[PDB]
Amino acid sequence: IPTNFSISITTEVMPVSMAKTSVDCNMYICGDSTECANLLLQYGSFCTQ
Amino acid sequence: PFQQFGRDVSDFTDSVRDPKTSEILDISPCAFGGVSVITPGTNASSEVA
Repeated sequence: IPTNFSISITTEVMPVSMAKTSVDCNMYICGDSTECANLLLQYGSFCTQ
Repeated sequence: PFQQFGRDVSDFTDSVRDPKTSEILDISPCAFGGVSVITPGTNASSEVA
């Protein structure tokens, strides 16, 4: 049977959020080539999905 | 004095001395992004932001 107590305080770290990233495929795909967009629009909604 | 142009960590052109004179800086990236549409609801009104 214990006779004395010991009040302790522990810590616990848990992530709840991350980096809200947003990549624009208009600049990533077809950076500056104006003729590149004509072929990029041929694929479809890969920049929308 | 020997470096004319300079890249960034992402390997993109960031600044370069003026090749003629004045020894000045150079372009900066333009503005872009994903434009979103805010609508309070077509049943209530037809506003848009």
